Amino acid sequence: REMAIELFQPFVIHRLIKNHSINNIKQAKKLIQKNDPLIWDVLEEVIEGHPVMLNRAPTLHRLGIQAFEPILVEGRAIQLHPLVCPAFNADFDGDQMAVHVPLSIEAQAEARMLMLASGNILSPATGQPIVTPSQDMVLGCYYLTAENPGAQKGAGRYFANLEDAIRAFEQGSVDLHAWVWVRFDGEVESEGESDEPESVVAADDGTVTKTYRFRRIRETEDGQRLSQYVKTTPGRILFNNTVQTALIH
Amino acid sequence: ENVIIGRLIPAGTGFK
Amino acid sequence: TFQVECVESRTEADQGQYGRFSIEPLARGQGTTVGNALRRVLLSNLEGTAVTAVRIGGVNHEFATIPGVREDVLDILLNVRELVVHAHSPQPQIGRLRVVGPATVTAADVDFGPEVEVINPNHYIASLSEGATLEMELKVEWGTGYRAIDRSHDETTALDFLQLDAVFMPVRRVNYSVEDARVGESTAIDRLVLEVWTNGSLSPQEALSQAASCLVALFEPLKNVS
Amino acid sequence: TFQVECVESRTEADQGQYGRFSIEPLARGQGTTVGNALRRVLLSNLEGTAVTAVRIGGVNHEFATIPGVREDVLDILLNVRELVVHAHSPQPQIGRLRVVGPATVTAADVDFGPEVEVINPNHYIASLSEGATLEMELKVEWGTGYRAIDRSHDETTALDFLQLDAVFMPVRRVNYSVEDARVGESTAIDRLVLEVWTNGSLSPQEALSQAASCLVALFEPLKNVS
Amino acid sequence: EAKSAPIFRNRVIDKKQLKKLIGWTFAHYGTAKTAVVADDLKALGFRYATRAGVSISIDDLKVPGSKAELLESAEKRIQETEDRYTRGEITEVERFQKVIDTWANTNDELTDRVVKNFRESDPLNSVYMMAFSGARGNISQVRQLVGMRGLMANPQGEIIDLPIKTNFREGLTVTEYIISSYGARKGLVDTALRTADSGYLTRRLVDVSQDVIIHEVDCGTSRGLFVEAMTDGDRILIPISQRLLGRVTAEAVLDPSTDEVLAEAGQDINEDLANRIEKAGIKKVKVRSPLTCEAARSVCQKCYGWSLAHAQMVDMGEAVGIIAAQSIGEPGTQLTMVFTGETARLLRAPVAGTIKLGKKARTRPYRTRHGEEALLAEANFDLVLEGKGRKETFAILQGSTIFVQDGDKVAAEAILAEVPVSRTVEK
Amino acid sequence: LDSQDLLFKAESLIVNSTNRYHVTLQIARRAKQARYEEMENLSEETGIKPVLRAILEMSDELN
Amino acid sequence: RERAGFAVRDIHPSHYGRICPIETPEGPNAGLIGSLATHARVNDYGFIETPFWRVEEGRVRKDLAPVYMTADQEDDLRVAPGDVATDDAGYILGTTIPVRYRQDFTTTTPERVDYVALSPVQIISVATSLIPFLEHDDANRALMGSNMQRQAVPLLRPERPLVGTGLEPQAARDSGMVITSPVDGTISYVDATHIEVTADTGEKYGYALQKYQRSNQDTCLNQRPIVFEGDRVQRGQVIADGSATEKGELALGQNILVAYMPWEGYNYEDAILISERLVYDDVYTSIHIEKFEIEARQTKLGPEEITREIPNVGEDALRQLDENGIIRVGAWVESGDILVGKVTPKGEARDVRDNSLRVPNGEKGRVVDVRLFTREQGDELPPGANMVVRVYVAQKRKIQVGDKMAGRHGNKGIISRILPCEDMPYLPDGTPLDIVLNPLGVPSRMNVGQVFECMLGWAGQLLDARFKVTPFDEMYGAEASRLTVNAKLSEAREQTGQPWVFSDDEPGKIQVYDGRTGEPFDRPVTVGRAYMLKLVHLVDDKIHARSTGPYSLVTQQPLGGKAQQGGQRFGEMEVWALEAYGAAYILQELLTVKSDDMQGRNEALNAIVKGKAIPRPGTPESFKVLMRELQSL
RNA sequence: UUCAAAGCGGAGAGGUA
Ligand SMILES: [Mg+2]
Ligand SMILES: [Zn+2]
Repeated sequence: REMAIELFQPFVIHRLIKNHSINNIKQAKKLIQKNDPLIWDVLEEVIEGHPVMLNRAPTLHRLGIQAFEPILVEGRAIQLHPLVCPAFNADFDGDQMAVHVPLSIEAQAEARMLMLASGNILSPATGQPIVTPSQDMVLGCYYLTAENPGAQKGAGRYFANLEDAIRAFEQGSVDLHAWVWVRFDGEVESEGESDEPESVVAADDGTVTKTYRFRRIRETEDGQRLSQYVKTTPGRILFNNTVQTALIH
Repeated sequence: ENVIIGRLIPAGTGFK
Repeated sequence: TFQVECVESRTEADQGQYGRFSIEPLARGQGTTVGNALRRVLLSNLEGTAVTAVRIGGVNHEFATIPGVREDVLDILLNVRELVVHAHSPQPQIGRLRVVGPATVTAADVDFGPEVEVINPNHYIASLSEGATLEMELKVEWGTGYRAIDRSHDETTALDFLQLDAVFMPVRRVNYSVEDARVGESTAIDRLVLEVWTNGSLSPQEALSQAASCLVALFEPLKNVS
Repeated sequence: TFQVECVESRTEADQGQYGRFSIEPLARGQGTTVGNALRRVLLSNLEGTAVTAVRIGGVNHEFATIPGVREDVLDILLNVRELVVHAHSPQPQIGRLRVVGPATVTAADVDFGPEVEVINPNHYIASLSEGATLEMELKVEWGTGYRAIDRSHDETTALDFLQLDAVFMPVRRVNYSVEDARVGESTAIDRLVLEVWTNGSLSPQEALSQAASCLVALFEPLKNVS
Repeated sequence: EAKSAPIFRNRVIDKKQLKKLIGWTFAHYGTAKTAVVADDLKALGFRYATRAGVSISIDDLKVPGSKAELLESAEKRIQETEDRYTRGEITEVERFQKVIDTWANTNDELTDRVVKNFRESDPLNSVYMMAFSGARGNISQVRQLVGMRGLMANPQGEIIDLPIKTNFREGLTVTEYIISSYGARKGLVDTALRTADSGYLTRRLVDVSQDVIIHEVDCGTSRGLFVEAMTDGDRILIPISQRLLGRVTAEAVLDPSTDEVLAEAGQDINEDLANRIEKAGIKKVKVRSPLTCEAARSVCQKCYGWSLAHAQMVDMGEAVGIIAAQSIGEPGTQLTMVFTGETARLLRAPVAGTIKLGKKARTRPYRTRHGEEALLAEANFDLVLEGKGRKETFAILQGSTIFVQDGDKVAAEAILAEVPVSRTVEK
Repeated sequence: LDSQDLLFKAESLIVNSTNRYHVTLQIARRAKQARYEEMENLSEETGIKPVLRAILEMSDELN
Repeated sequence: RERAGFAVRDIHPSHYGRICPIETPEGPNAGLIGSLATHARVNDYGFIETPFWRVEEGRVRKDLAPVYMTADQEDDLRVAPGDVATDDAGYILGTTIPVRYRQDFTTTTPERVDYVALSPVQIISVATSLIPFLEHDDANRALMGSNMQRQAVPLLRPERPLVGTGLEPQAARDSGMVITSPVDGTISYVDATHIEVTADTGEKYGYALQKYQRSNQDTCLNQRPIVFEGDRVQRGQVIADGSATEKGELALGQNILVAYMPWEGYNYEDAILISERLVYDDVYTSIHIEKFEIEARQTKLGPEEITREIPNVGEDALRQLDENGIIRVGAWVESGDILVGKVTPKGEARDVRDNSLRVPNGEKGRVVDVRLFTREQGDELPPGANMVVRVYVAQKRKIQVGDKMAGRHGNKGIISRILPCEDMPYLPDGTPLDIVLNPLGVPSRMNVGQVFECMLGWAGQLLDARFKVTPFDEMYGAEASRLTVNAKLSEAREQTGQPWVFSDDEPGKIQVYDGRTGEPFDRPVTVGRAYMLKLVHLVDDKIHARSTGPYSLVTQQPLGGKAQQGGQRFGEMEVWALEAYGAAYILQELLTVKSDDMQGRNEALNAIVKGKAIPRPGTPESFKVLMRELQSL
């Protein structure tokens, strides 16, 4: 809050003159100097929708300068999103950053439309992605989605859809690493899979229930599929439900 | 050379 | 001294209910206390009704398929386990189903007594096709939380009545968040936003009231004695 | 339903106090919610009393020294700040100290009015030589939490008063643990054990009662307003 | 930018899977959904890495229990070598080679044992979990914590025949600390001095190629180069599909099985088409390039092709020279730049039988890099030896060195031969 | 009105364009024209900033 | 600098025991500045020497005046290291012994060695000798820790380490701030500024103590007494100590409870999460003193007078002046406050102008000294000057978000969050932690010694013991450090009576709960006592901003510098980055309107304030300056 | 009617990322 009141002074003065009719520029400057409570109320609405450019010292490629939208914080340090550190090559052990603001309409529109940090997915040297979970998020995903021979309370329980399994895990009744059967009509991709069908039981009425290592497809006589079940883990259900919910919403 | 004088560079949004 | 307001209030695809509340102004750190204490009680300590036992006629053993029905025992048992019912009595009831003909069987076909009401009147249970008869019998009980039987899976055959793992939860999901409402240069002020998802048996305002009623009586006896 | 009793009580050499309480029977997971709500309210939301300002005769800043005294002003302000004191009236009080000659000034030399009382009359405050005197005035106040000095109290009425960062925390440690108290059939009942350490300003029973009364007033507006 | 349902990934999720998922989301849904998905994954990982309680201790640093016997065997071999040297049987340039090779092979065996021990006893070990998942660790760093530091080098390029046989868990001695400090200082000064060279190179690159801006749409040519995979003889290093993405074809390609066309003239190649070309044979594709385009003092839009940051054809008035210079110059500071071990292959017969070599292969007496004498072979011949129950079908290679001659008794896992796996003879 | 909605709208404007550097100029021209025409002392929805207003209007015209 | 190359910055085998191989700078000065080792000394020719003990028939003669030898002398001898073990300070044990012969490492039978080094720490310097469990650390992190130990700040109440190394009392006796009694007598008078000790009929000894002075880097230089009146005192006993020493020995940091685990993203990539107890308990607070100066000179127009009759000022801004124009001792000064009032005789009625000195923006504190000097009083002054006034201002600083913290083993960090004490994780007895550190930073950098230090500090706190361990401690056993730490922890568990202190399944780990929900974490974590330091890099001295200020004279570009409202430089690498984006309007606005377009600056500012559009720029002034300079050639 | 009194260049040494 101590840098914004200095970098954004002319816009604050203009807003003070137009709304909350003050008088002249000298009175506005005296009001800023006196630290009136109205100053921060004006500044908060001055800075919304105004991008700002952030830069780090050895600019080695074009992703060393990027545009963000500012939020007023209390303290004397700049807060940086963890997902942009590898692009800046930043690190929180003493690094410093520089801040510039654009003034005219063309500069603002151009910073919003060409430099904003949420449209910099790929790298220009090679088309590989550049914003991926890196250090402590990959460890959490690995722990959540791994397997555990011990601590397997509630194994072998049947659930209908993924939300039921998540609700049963949230209130403690199954482990995070247990093996459970869930009902899921979709596309599956298992590791260590047996692509050849197994345990084909030709039941009555021409209904065939093929049992694989990780699926229990049940098919009608020379026809389509009737049902499918997947043997999985509650952590995997959590991971995949999170991804699907993010994509569909 | 347009940077030295202070003109619009002939690349990007200043192309035309 | 704080105020609580109901921001949004929707209704899902004919069954569920959604509610969001804002509570403010609180001290610093009281938002987490109130939110977690409400979450635990809402999710784990409210009573409800569920289907516990079911009997199906004509099971055709050595497999699990029922003649003339597209589904098998496991599918029907998972379908009937999600039925949402609401009872006005503390005593268990009994319901019957004797559909027939080439139709789609829904929750509207169950002939419960006057003391039990079905929330969703169209809940898919099965599809009877051209010459099959479906006989069912359901038992309803009272309880709390997620239950679980011991040494008994779902696709099996037990004596007469088959037991199930009931979901007595009336509340499906609860979320909470704490935001800043400082307004000035003074002591920090909290604001709590709480979202409740319900299965339709209760409105998301009776659940909050019941949780508060159960929480007040836990802390009251620790005040006037010790 | 459920009883609370006290098992142990003690008192240390600093005149602190310790207490152990046993609350039972709870209901399968209600031990943790009750215990954590109590621990969070007790350690954060209680009102106490502290010394907020002090005037020493002859000095005007904190980087000074008084001839004949073994401690500087900065080392006396850090001993006065830890003087635990309990006031009955809800007003600021002023206490007076005047010592002379070879002695060890101790908290027993501070004389407040008939309302405020000292808890540990063996607190060490400075050492004196032959021919040196100490004159002091202390101001006590009510509050909660940790209050920092703001350099806006430039009132001329309070002239030459040195200000301190005030700390009002009458409870210094809380612990709890939930045990299984299964009667024997299947009921799976709980028992909570709670330990409280105070600094002597108030008994652990009074602290527990104050916390339980704050929680009820926190959860009562949600009981039927929603 | 919709309609593509995600697949249910029923597997463990390391860093490679996360990168694959991000790439798939960008390719199918756009640039504003990828940000949302990445934020959700970040929140989930931060939440569930705290509930686990991952920590590090001293007992988490597990050393295999067979280290002592391995070191004892290595030291016995070293003593045999030095006793041979003292009696004049071998020269000085052979003792050094023998003692270097022994300690170079022992370290590989110990590393194998360490890695095998981690994955069997404690597969949820904190060090193993955080190094195998791709979060921060390595294998050259896990080696020095629970294995063995190995052979180091002088302040010059020479090699000290005294190895470091302790980890950081057990603690180095006064003598090993100095030998480590040598390399520490070398790395420090290297890092200090590389930055100026990298910066000067990048500045020169930027000034040479600043005026390359895209002004034209098409020069209308028929020239280009031939793109093929980058292979080191038997092995390939960069496949053709990775090298053919975003390019524009200068001639219609054809499947080498029939007359089915896969691309016409002047067509950019996406990932699907690159995979289709790679799978169906084909070793060379002729493409356009800035090397061969005849425009007015620049490149055109068709000869350049895709812009890799957007996965689209380049726009008009784009400064490609600055981008090329920055891309070449950015990884400049990452250019951070023991003898024959498993790069050869010893052949040990796990049988006990008489020798039936006779005089079939060309056995010329030879003195190997150590002090031993063996027979050098250049004629590829299948070894014939009476191996107890049944004979031998072993195959030698050109330039091999056989130790076993006729009239010998081979035992279980006795050294039988040495085969070079697939040239500068210095002085 | 959310920032995420603005991000999605800007992405949609970038597509259907055939040139990335030609849409920024159009947005800037529209924003300047809107702010200048606002000079009438009526304050027609002055809450929104001119660039976001131009983005919203051009997205609505996209149908 | 341009001529020194790879060969001069290396380590030579002749530096052994004479120059430290660890302590150097990083960057352009790496290898060009070095530090003398612990036992080395320079003879009268100018060559560095080092001591050795003689070995006769495999017996170390530890009673025969160690000999000092230069690099060339000890090339024909077989010299053994200082970590070899003897049985009775006599015969060397073992069958093979490492030796150095002609700058090479070999091994010989112990009847053929000639000399033995004095101590195992003979090879390192004094800063590196203060790191316990050093042989379990990498060399780069050892360099970092040794360098960072010299940037710590003296704290309000210092405290000794629990796992010191044994050299602390010797590193503090050379600064000359600790007072020891030469008497072996009695103490008769103790005061904050004076101590007196009387012998057994041997007169009196009196000492005066410095109080709240100032160092070159604006840090306090206090001195405090330890003893009480009428105390029996022996010779060589510490009587008073300085601002950075506990009783006798150095004390740069504090012992705090630490746990190794990740929080909800606040530990990410070297960030530090601390508790609120470290703020209201006055841990990690320090005193900094600054000095301001004003000069009254004489001019051809006339002399300058120091007085309180300043023009264009009201009585609301002259409260704290002493009717002579100089502020009073004990006043609280905020930013933009007059300290000394001065008027200059301008030529133009009233002919005086006001340029009195005021505190710079961002400074506050108490006035503690106003010493002043003048002529006609015996004071020497620079020519043409009448009087000099010096003012000293002090303040107390607390730890806050953005400050740098460090440990002795190379682990740096920046504080990112300060949690209230009910949110921190707590122990099975209810004690909340003080600091949470990320375990991702240990295995990739190989600081294994910090875990040893934490566990031994935990045992020492539970026993009240204060152990001391010397580096390279494995010459006595196979794994000495682990065995000692395990034995100490087991003894603490047996003495205390609490079984949760130490577990045999997971030795260094205990159970920890969540302060927000009350649920325990899935697996036990490592907790201990760590000794952490606060560095001189504070965020109050690194934040700067500018809108418009002074401009350069020749080029008319904004000035540079924090102390003169300076601007940030936009180099050419940033210009390249903006060119690669396709940006044309941001670049042109940066180059002209915001730097040196002398007429477009005012137009842009007025257009922004009035709410109109910013007009087109012109030609910047530096191009015209260059054209004039080229024409002049 | 006027503004207006606070800004200055170079050299050396050390440090942070
Ligand atoms: Mg860094
Ligand atoms: Zn071309």
